[PDB]
Parts: sequence; structure tokens; C-alpha cells
Amino acid sequence: EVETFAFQAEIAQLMSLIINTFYSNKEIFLRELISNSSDALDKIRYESLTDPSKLDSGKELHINLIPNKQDRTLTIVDTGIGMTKADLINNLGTIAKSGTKAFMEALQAGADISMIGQFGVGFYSAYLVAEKVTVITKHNDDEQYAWESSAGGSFTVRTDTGEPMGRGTKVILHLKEDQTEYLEERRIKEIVKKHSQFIGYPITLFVE
Amino acid sequence: EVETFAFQAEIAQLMSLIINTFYSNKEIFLRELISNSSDALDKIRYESLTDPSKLDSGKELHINLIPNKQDRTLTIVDTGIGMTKADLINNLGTIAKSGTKAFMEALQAGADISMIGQFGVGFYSAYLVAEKVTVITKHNDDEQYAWESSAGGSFTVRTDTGEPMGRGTKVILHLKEDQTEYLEERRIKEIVKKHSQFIGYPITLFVE
Ligand SMILES: CCCc1nc2ccccc2c2nc(N)nn12
Ligand SMILES: CCCc1nc2ccccc2c2nc(N)nn12
Repeated sequence: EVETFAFQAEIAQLMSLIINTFYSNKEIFLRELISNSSDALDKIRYESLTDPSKLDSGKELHINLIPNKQDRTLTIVDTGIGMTKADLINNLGTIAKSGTKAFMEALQAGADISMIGQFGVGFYSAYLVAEKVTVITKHNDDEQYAWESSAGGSFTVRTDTGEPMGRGTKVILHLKEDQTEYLEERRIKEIVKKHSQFIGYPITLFVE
Repeated sequence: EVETFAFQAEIAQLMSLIINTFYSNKEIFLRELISNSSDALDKIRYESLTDPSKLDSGKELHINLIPNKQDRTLTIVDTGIGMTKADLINNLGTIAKSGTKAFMEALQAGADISMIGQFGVGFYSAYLVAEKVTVITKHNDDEQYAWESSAGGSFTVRTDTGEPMGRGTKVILHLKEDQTEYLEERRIKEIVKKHSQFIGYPITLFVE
């Protein structure tokens, strides 16, 4: 059973801005997603200090970047804390509401799209390069979910009956036709070195 | 009753590096503490979405910067999530252990002290300007604590029987004799504008 939801108006407006604005420095999407993964990993690590059973879903704390030319996807995988159904449907959108407003105000004040991460909505920079984003996530004490959106004001959530992940988040970027450079090893390696050099977790770039 | 603890060796080593290294761009301490406050405020806001009773200790989410020439202090106050006794004594030091190692490696690799925030140990940049740091903190379901350190490898924690805060953290910087510029309105305002322009909470700079 697939449920369809409308984004909050402000989020839909943000996504359209991201999709519509002429902005060539698209590569910043990768720094934002890795930064989200790092935050998610910081969260599970912190929580495991007071409750060590939280690592029973997996002890290794890392980030994998997986390009697939056959499927035209770049997947960012982490073993961070994961997201609950409420995160996916309600909670994150509520945080995203005030961030969006500030960001859209800052852009009019002369800021640029690369600063999106300072407003807590960097996940949406995925839409710089992806026609569709699929997010597979698994939080302790909740089921595994698949969230999906090709923008246009709506997203879906289903209970994921695919392959179990243990704990964490996979962001699958279905790349736009003209954005397949982000499937190239040299290109990803360049970007990670330029913007994500000091992340406190191993980042493995998979090869094809 | 005041308890005295030793920092972990790596943290003590970090503090000595911060205190000893010739480094003129000391003003970055303020961006790091405001960033910590913003993170703490993000935390309480997020948690209150699933448990609204968490805001019974105070709904207003903000940052105050309070200079006091008489006491030679600059205080950074937030109404974020606050810290537990275990945070103060154990948990934060455990996170700080891996961050320190990476940071001290990056510095040898050619990085500079301003990048300290990317390694999760930015709190310690307080020692660029402060001879002593006093932290008053109050987390829901725990008592109010005072943490204190003038470095030298040890810190203290006591149950705080001073004035109740409701919920959040006050970082009181007892400034070094030659660092009283950070008590000046123009100077603080300049620094906040330069480095903390897009924080998602009101930051009130108090006057004297
Ligand atoms: C968890 C932080 C990254 C993240 N992941 C998502 C996944 C699905 C839907 C929305 C989001 C989402 N909204 C915001 N503001 N951040 N965010
Ligand atoms: C809560 C994040 C800021 C913070 N506050 C403290 C207060 C007292 C002792 C240690 C810390 C501390 N250690 C680290 N790594 N961050 N941190």
C-alpha cells in the first residue's frame, strides 16, 4: 500500500525554486547529503553512549557512495540513526518550513543556492541533479520505509518490503539525463575532496 | 559538593594546543559557540514535535549574547536542550576523543584552527579568549549543573544551587586580560554579522 502526501506549500515552493533557478554550481548537492549522513551518524553514535543496544542493528558507522550507470543512479548510503514514519511525513517538513522561509528570504537578500545547508533544508538540493529521489530508511524500533518524490508538490511513503538494511538511510538519486557526470569516479572523487574532506566517518566511493 | 575530574588525555592535549599555538584569528570562538547553541536549539525543537511537554520548561528558542565589563565576562545563553550530568562528565568527552584526533591530524596536514568546528570540538575554541569557562546547563528531567575549567587537565562539576534557568545552556567566558575587545558592542556585532549571519534563531546582543 502506497500513501501519497502533499508537501507543505513552502517546501513545494522551495523545490520549484531549486528545479527552476538557473544555477550552474549543481555539485554542492553531494556535500549536503554527505553532511546529512554525518549528522545522522553523529546521532546514533551519541545515543548509543547511554543505550549500547542501539548498535544491535549494526556497529559500523560509515558512508558509501554508489554510482550505477545502468540504472542512472547515485546512491548515498549511511548507517546513521535512520528516520521514523513521522520524520518522513510530518516532523522533517515542520522543521523544513522555517528553514525554507529564511532561505528564500536570504536568496532575495543576495545569498546563493550553495548556502542552503545553513537553513537545514540541504536534502532538497538533491533536486539540482535528480529527476526523482528515492529514500530507503530504517530506524530502530520502526519498520523500513521507502519515501519517494519527483517533486510536483507530492511524495509517497510505503512500508518497504525490499531488502532489509539493518539501520540507516539510502538516498537514491535518479539523475536527470544531462547530469550523468555525477556517475563518474573522477568527478565524485573531485567533489568529495573539494567539499567533504573532513567528514568524521569513512566514505567509500564504489567503482563500476 | 564540587567533584573534580581529569579530561581525557586527548582533550587536555587539544586544550593545550589551543592555548599554546600562535594564532591571531581568535574571533572564531564566537561562531563556534553560537553554532553549538543553534544545534542545541534544533535538538529541543525536534524532540518537542513528538513530545510537546518538552517545552514546559520554556517555549522561546533564542540566543543571548551578554557582555559584562565589571566581571570581564562574555556569556552566550541559549534555551536549547541543555546537557545532562553524563553529557558533562562522559558522553561529550567520548565524542570529543575521535574529533580531537582527526583535528590534530588535519592541523599537521596543513589545516588551521578555524576549521575546529568540522571535527565537533568547537566548544574548546572558547580557550582562545577565555582563561576560565563556566557552563551552567539544565536539561529536562535532570538538575541544573555548573561545569567549570581553566584547562590544566581538569574540570569540575557541581549541582548548581544558583538562579534557576528553566532549560538550556549558559557558557560564561572569563576573558583573558588582553581579550577584552570581545566585550565591545561594535566588535561582537561585527563578528556575528561576519560569521553567524544565518542562524535560524533570534540572537540578541545585550548592551552595557
Ligand atoms: C534527515 C535530514 C535530511 C532530510 N531527509 C528527508 C527525507 C525525506 C523527506 C524529507 C527529508 C528532509 N527534510 C529536511 N528538512 N531534511 N530532510
Ligand atoms: C554540547 C556541545 C558543546 C560542548 N559543550 C561542553 C560543555 C562542557 C564540557 C564539554 C563540552 C563539549 N565537548 C564537546 N566536544 N562539545 N562540547
